[PDB]
Parts: sequence; structure tokens; C-alpha cells
Amino acid sequence: LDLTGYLDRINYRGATDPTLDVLRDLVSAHTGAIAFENLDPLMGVPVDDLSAEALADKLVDRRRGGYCYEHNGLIGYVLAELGYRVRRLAGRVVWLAPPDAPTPAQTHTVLAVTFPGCQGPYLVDVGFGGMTPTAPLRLETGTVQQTALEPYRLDDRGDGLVLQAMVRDEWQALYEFSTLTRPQVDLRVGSWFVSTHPTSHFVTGLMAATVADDARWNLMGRNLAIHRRGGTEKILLEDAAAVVDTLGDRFGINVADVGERGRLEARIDKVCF
Ligand SMILES: *CCC(=O)c1ccccc1
Repeated sequence: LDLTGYLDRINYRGATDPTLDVLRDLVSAHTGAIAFENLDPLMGVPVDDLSAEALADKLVDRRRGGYCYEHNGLIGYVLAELGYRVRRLAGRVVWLAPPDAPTPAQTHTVLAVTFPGCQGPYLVDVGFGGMTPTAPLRLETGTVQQTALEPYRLDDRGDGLVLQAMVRDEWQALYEFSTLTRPQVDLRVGSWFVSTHPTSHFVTGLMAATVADDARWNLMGRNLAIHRRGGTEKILLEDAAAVVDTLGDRFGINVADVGERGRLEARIDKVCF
């Protein structure tokens, strides 16, 4: 119910009516202000509470980032309060995987959004780390949808859909999802798995992502990548202390919220180095 707190956090100043332009402006403000991060699962802190109060406490009041369940959870509550009709969906991540790869777990969550006067439903995803669409996408197959960054495309895959994006020089399948509404409890089960399981990439490693000035800032451990329209520059971070500095400065995460910096640096040192 802390609508004001959220809007100030994302530095939004426009209108609040449930329209297409507002949805575009909110998604752009959210993706540019709240970083993607897995500092909680990395530090052995599970992501179990997906209520409006818990997510606003962390992502707004404490100035932290989060992952898919936290990002799409928070924006989903905000949009519902503004008058948008929000349906929470579940997805399986297939990024960089070939078509014959083993069936992935349902560890991603996206939103199907409608509003007064809309021609059709819209896909909203502000929680897909390094490749999250910075614009609401028409929930329709075949159409190429250009954003402020990469172009996106949805295609019909079996009993559901698949979101694809043109990364570098080829169309890459990001995730496959069903358009069926999933209850909150199913999302909690998925979030528990991805934040506690010893095999999860969010437990074993560090991942951080943001968007700032027509560019994508992606961090995989000590590997920082800045993806621009022109090209990509890669920076190999020297030590765990420099990694924490990047998380605080470049990514705008309140690192002090995690606890003693020495413990976070030691965890990054043992995991990334
Ligand atoms: C919650 C899952 C999530 O945020 C994610 C999965 C796979 C790749 C990027 C982000």
C-alpha cells in the first residue's frame, strides 16, 4: 500500500491512470532504478516471503534489488493498485540452451496485464536478470517487438509460448511459459527452490543486472559486461572488495543491508575467486 514510496524509489513523476503509456513509463522507470541481484540466496538467506509488504520493505525501503519473484511480485502489486488486471504466470528458463536440453524447472515468473481500453493482453517482465524486456510486450505470436534495447518476439511452443530476443547476431530463446494463472503458493515453492537448492545458480554464484543509458550492465561473479548498441566491453574485476564497490556504486544496491561487509566479501571471494 506504500504506492508513493515505490514511485519515489523508481523516480516516477508521470500520470497514474491505467493506460499503455503509463505501463511503458513505469516499466522503463522500474528497470532503470531497481537492480537485479541475488545477494540474499548467495548469503544463505532464502526468498520465501512474496507478500506486498515484504517485497516493498526490501526493494523500496531498504534500497535493495532482487530476482524475478521479487521484481515481478512488487510491480504486480503496484499495477493491481493502479487499476491494471494482473495475472501471475510461471516459466522455464531456456537461455543459451539448445532445443534438446533437459526440461528446466519452473523457476521464473512473469505477468499478463490488461487495462481499460487495451486491444489485448501485455507481457510484463522486469525480473529476468541480464535480458529483461524494458518495455511491456504485446502478448501475441509472430510479431517482432523492438524495445529501447534488443528486439523481442513471442512464438507458440506446444501448450504454451516462448519469449525470444535478438542477442548479438541471432534469435535466442529466453524462456517458455504457460498463459494459465498460477496461485501464489506455487510461486513460493519455485522461489524456495531457486533460493535454497545447492545446485541453483543463485546459490552457487553472483549475478547482478541493471539498465542505464541505452546500455545493459551485467555482472556474473567478477565478470562485468557493458552491452551497448555499438558493442560490448568486458571488465575483469580485481578482487572481492572491488566487486562489492561495483554492487554499491554502479548497481545502486544498499550493500550495508546484507550485514558486515567482511562476510559478503569473504562469500564473494570463496565463490567467485
Ligand atoms: C527468478 C529467476 C530469475 O530471476 C532469472 C532466471 C534465469 C535467468 C535470469 C534471471
